Amino acid sequence: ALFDYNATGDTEFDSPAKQGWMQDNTNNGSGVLTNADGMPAWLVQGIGGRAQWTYSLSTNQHAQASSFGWRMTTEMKVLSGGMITNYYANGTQRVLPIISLDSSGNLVVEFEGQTGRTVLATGTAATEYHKFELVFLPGSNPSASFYFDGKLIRDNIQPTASKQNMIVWGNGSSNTDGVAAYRDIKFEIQGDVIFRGPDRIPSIVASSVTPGVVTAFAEKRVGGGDPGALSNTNDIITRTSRDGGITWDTELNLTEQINVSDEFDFSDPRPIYDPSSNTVLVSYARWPTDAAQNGDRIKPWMPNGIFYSVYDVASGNWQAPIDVTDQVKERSFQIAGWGGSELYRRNTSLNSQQDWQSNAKIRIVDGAANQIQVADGSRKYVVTLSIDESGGLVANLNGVSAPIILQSEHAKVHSFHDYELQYSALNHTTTLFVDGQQITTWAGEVSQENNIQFGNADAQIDGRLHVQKIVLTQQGHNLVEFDAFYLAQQTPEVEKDLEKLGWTKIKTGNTMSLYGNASVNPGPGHGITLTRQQNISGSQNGRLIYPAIVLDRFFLNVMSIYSDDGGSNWQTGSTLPIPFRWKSSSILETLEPSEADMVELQNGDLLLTARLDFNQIVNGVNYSPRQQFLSKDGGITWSLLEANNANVFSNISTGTVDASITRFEQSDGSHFLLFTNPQGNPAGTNGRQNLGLWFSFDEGVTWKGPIQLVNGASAYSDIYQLDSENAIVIVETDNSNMRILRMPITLLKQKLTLSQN
Ligand SMILES: [Ca+2]
Ligand SMILES: [Ca+2]
Repeated sequence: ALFDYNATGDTEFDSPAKQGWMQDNTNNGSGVLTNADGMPAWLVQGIGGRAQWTYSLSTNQHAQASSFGWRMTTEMKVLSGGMITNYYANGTQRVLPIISLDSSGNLVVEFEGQTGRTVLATGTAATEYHKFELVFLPGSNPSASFYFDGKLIRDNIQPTASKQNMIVWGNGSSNTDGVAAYRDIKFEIQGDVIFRGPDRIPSIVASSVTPGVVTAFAEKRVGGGDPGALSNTNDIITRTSRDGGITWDTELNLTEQINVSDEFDFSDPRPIYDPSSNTVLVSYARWPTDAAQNGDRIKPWMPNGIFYSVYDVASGNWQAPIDVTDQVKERSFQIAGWGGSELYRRNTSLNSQQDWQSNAKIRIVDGAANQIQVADGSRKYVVTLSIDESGGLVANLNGVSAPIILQSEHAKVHSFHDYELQYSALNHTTTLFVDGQQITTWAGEVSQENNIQFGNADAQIDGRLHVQKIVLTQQGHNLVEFDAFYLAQQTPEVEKDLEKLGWTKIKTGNTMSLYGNASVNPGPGHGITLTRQQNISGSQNGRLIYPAIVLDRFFLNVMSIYSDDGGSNWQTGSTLPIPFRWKSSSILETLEPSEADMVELQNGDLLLTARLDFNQIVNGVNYSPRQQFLSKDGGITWSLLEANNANVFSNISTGTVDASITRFEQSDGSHFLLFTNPQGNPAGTNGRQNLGLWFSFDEGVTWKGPIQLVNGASAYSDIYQLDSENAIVIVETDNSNMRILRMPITLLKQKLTLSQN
């Protein structure tokens, strides 16, 4: 909440007594509107009496002040004298900087109960107007810092005693003369609640093109609780604030339109701000009101999906939501030949002296020895697909010795591709066609196998493959035809068990195979738009991107869902590489990266923070409750940042929670990242208390100590640069209520950059 005064120029209303303040003078002590050379302001005249303006707050207001903090900002001109007292006080302590001119005319500072005197300016600057800032950070061991003109003067100001309770400005001594023109005075009590519990899961972003427009989101949870409860209906909500986050328009439910009968639950509003059209693009997930992610009760045949809504910042209108599940929710039969070998065979009766046609739509997620095999009694044709240590798709054909680069662009390296095999009886050979691309021709080994076969061969070679369709035709008739895409999405009634459908499952060691994708969830915070992709291979500038959560069936992981199209068309990248281990038969041990956030780094690389959801230790190697991953290709594939997990943040909370990360861009040119997360009430604990904020000046290699932002409940949070000096912050606190913080990153940064001895 704000409390200020300012020189409007007009008569009647430029009086602090108009702008809500109180008069508190003693004889001769006067005030008056001055406008020196067009400089409108309130002149305080503490000649032979005190002239000072007060303002009185409520108990709850001071509590809020103690919980989330405050900041005081004064733009004034000290004309003469001393005991210029601009400060705040609550019934038990105050912070009192005394602004005055020394016998030598220089403007100087001194703090109550604090040894030392500091010259602010000298010469004729000493009577110039200046910016004066008092900044208070809540803590068990609190403090405040004082800034003069964006520089930091004193820090660690220990609060002293009083029983005075109010905000005050002017000359506070009756016996000490002081004269000053105040062009502006601002008092801000931090966290105004914008969204109330049990609504949860906020995110936020700001316009850079229309300075001041901020857009916040959360989940309207009617009944409270995570999506999937028969006892709730969750929707998405927003609030915009055209003034930096001071006031906010009415709460808008973007979803009720979409969910007529409240048959669905929506979740995870992940918006992205797009500078070219100057729009917010929010993406969020839908689930049926009775099943979702939790307990993995969500099935590929329920209404899980992803939808977006576009907000026109220029005219403040919203466009009805658009569904894009199709483009981003894969439907396929999936085979994970990790620590196992899994194969599906269909015995066929192909007349090998006559022609035949083979078609399979396959996608290689990772590894090798995933393969397709046609055998017509006499001979065998085998295409072994595998991914390079360079991240390229390669093909080993049978009998052949030389592998064939199949794809270089990482994006194509992990996308679907129609592999065709054309058999010519005539000259007794076949040819390979990857999406119209005639590759090679060859005559595989001789056998007595009359087969159509696919899967992962070696039990000692890990690979994973996803099938969508398989067909085999001879002389104008389809012998075999399997469409995973179609069945995946079918209700249990529709028979999809390969075995029962005709195939022979052949598997050694442990594997896992499933139909389609159970659900996609965009994620908690905000998304970005990439701008440093020019020297990155195959990525582009203007890419809209965000790390979504995929639930295959049982295990959760994260992938990118992006748009090089500006947003009309969407893509999907590979999943995070996780270390796996079978503790026993049918007992798998891996991580499950969930709530995730990314920042585009200076060189173009992508930096991701992900929360580790069910089990964080694999092979005795502990993974904190959080891990970082890096992508050097625009978010197509990632690589784990070994030993870049929770521990990277001193004093972070050992609990598992959602955090946030962003880029902060200084007008002067410099930049860095801002990172939010709770700390726990005592030294790095498992508790959602005292949200902190780390920075990183070296591009996420390291981070610098958590500066505390809150004293109390701190949960999910999201941060985004408001303007050149500010970062607005949105968190969950008491009873999950979501509060707003307007941080001055430019000033706070300084509490970390100085070296003293
Ligand atoms: Ca529900
Ligand atoms: Ca987040």
